[PDB]
Amino acid sequence: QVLTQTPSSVSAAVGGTVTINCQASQSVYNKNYLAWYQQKPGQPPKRLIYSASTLASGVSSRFKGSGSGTQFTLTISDVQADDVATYYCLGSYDQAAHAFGGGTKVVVERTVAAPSVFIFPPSDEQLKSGTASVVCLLNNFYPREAKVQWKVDNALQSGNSQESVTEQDSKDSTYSLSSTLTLSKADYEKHKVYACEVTHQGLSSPVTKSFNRGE
Amino acid sequence: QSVEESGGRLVTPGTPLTLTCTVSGFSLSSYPMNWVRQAPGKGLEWIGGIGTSGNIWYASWAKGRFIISRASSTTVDLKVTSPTTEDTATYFCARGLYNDYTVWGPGTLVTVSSASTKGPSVFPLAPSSKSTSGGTAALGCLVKDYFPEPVTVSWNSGALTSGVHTFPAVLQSSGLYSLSSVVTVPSSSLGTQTYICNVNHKPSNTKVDKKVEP
Amino acid sequence: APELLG
Repeated sequence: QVLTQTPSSVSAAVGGTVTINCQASQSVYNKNYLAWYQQKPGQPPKRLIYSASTLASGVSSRFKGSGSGTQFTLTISDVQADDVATYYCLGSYDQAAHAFGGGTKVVVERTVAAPSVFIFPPSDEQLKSGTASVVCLLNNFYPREAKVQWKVDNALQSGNSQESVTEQDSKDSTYSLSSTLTLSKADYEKHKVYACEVTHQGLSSPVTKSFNRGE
Repeated sequence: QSVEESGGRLVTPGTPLTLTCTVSGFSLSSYPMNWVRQAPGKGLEWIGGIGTSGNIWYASWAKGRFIISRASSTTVDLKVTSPTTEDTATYFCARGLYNDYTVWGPGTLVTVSSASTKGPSVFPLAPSSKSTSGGTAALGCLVKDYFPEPVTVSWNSGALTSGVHTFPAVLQSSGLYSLSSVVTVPSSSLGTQTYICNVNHKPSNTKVDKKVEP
Repeated sequence: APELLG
């Protein structure tokens, strides 16, 4: 079985409604062998609906299943900030072999928020081991798209930085990002100024947080 | 009624791996058992499952790569004969999959890599009185160079949860993981309140409590 | 074959 969910992502404000689609290649068993699962980050999948429309035990009535045969839909009324998750449909043609859809990510909408930028020098304890990790935090912003550029004495850094963004917050519906600039002890103490330029929608100009080595 | 997976570990590519599903509170013979997996940041995939009679089914791609059977009166196994890097995933076992009698296990993490297990180094991301965004200080810990996943990080033995952000780990070019955990706290309490991050990497038995101060 | 697995 091949089930396809389109689109891959759907959005709503805290309180709105989203529609998650699921098309099968051919008709599922008895025209209604289709279940919906919810997976929040870290947790195992939570079964919400089965038999196309039947709510699972204890699941809210906000989740509505509808469809038959090949086309199906998961509607989520009154979206909570807590609904940030990936939803998968589950289908079968002969009731034995199952298949999950690609998943649909649920983005909770909110007003734009510029990131709070913080820069962190490498600890003297790390420098003892012979490496220098310079971290730059962008805290609680929306939407997700953000850009970080490192500069060491006005020299653009490239290839030596990795970043990580958290999932959409379950309460404030913001994102956060941490960029790590990794140098050797040799290269770190040959320069002075370490800057972190942040570009974001909520910002009018690219804000820079920086520090001087040995100060 | 509950299930649990066992056997999740670091395996080298090509070496046979066997995962086990132990059940409790119900007969293994009464309900059908399924195996599902999930690569990091990817979607759920049904591998296969066994019915009440004993017959076994697999997904189209999983034919040959996976072998499922009952190994005990209380167990169901999943042997991957020649593991590859593509098989790195959290493997789930579940009673059923569809009906209301469905119960999943917590999942077991398989890392297919030829790399060795390694403990993290914990460093502080120290704050300052003069780099604070509007009466709000940010502090944290950098958990660097460990393998494999996962590591857990709490603050103040779980007593600090508000404003804490534990970032997803990044796989470095060295093949080692590295993550940070940050927390925004009152700036006036930087001198009066203590902030400790609790790092635990169970694959290496590394438990570290790190105080972060300005 | 086949039979209910879910």
